[PDB]
Amino acid sequence: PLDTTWHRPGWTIGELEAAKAGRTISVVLPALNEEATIESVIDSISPLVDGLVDELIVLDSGSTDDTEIRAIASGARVVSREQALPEVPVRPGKGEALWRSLAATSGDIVVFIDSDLINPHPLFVPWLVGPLLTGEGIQLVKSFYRGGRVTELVARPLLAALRPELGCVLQPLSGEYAASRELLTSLPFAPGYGVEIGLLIDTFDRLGLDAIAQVNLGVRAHRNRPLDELGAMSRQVIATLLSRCGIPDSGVGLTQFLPGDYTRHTWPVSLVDRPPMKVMR
Amino acid sequence: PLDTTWHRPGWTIGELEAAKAGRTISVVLPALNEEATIESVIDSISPLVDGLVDELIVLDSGSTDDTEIRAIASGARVVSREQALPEVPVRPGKGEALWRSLAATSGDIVVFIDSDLINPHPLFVPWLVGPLLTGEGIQLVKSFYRGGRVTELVARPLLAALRPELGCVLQPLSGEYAASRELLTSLPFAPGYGVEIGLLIDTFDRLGLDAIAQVNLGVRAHRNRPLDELGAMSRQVIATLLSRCGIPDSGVGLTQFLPGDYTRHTWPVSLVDRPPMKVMR
Repeated sequence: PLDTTWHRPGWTIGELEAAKAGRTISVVLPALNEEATIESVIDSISPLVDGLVDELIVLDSGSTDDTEIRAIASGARVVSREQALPEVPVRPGKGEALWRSLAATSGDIVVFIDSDLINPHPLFVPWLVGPLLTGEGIQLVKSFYRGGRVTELVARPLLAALRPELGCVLQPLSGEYAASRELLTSLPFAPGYGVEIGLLIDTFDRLGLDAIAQVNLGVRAHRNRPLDELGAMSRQVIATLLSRCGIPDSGVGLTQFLPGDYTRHTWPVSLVDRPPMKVMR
Repeated sequence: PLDTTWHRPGWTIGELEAAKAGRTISVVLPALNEEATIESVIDSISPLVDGLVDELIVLDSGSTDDTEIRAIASGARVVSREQALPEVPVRPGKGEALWRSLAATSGDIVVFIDSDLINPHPLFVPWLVGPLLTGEGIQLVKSFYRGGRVTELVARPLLAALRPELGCVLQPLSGEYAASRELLTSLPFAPGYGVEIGLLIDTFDRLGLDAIAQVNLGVRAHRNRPLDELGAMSRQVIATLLSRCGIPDSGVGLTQFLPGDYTRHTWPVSLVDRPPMKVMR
């Protein structure tokens, strides 16, 4: 489209390493109870360490399963939310984890990869960093791939309504993306599952489409979740999206009625972003 | 909740008929290519005709299958969009059909039932009209039942964000509902799949929750559709919902990229409501 899109990447690893030119690369895997998938994800990236990748961490976000110990056994440095930034009490949600991870990394470039991926290609990271290394003015790279109910029913239609320029983004909510530290530390971080959409919209509003690229990763598999759980995610995405569009959110959580006779449950929603990590230094 | 909710209805048909007190009841089944389900729906209601129900029509919305002939063979009066209101050229979408149906009916009370239902209970209509007949000040009755991806991910979360008072509505997009002619002819009709949500929000804004009821119909089955198709529906629901909340919609249709290599397709969206049918008389 009007967006820089690689529908098939082809840089070799040696070219990319050469292109670093003193710049460093950190990789962060946020993880909450992903014991089943975490090892395969770590193993897919660790051969790059001390070479193309200078740093790899798992940001453990309060797991109560064997996530941390399995990650350690895969040679990964595991960092709790508390260790990333101990002077600041921990809030729940993904955005907190990603924001904190900036304080636990040092790379000029930062790559995020979700830890719930089922057997990810070992070229995910090179493909994401390609445009940052060989491009001009690129500061953010989003992935896409080949059922994404929230993406196609919520985020993309809302983008069409309120930021149609971002209509060309195939996977705005993708947990796999890369960006410059300079950008990331200059942006606020939305709470919960709002974090990705916020970064995308803020980036666009600030630098326009020319600073954004997207790359095809092929076909990704993962643990599809419960509708009930995607309600809360959609709610936070909506809250975050409306905010960027200058629209006031009620702050009222989604309520759900579960049949058993029905019982009612209300999920939390947050209207508070974390500020740019820059202000913390 | 704060809403009048019958979690199990129990009026007998003779009580309801008595309660009519000179008021009449029309039933409308909108239909676009529903040949597989239309007969069962018609048959479920026709025993009520000349009794509780004074009038039953199928509003054929441009079907190219055997919908019309099968409906006729079930003893139903079939009315095209053109026959309902021939002086006015036809627009596409559900809202046009429902709006036009007001000109093809005469009942003081109007009941809508979707024609894509799989073997609906013959008590749907009595259950919906109950609160209008035996209640006070009720002008609109919505159904609910026991996976509704658009309802739980789009409409209910957006309602929480922008009209949290309607959070108690379990099925805001339900195609099965009943209302007074006086109300319906005083409201505009949103285009496409926006029609239900528009009527609900307009009703609430104008008369408040006390004029709205919802009733449990048990468990409904129907033809679940393609994500791609629910994209356009969500888009129109969003457009219609934002409008009622005073928020400008871009008017840009949802675009989708279909793998084959990808191909791109853009779906139509409409920001034009039909005005109250009253102005047409």
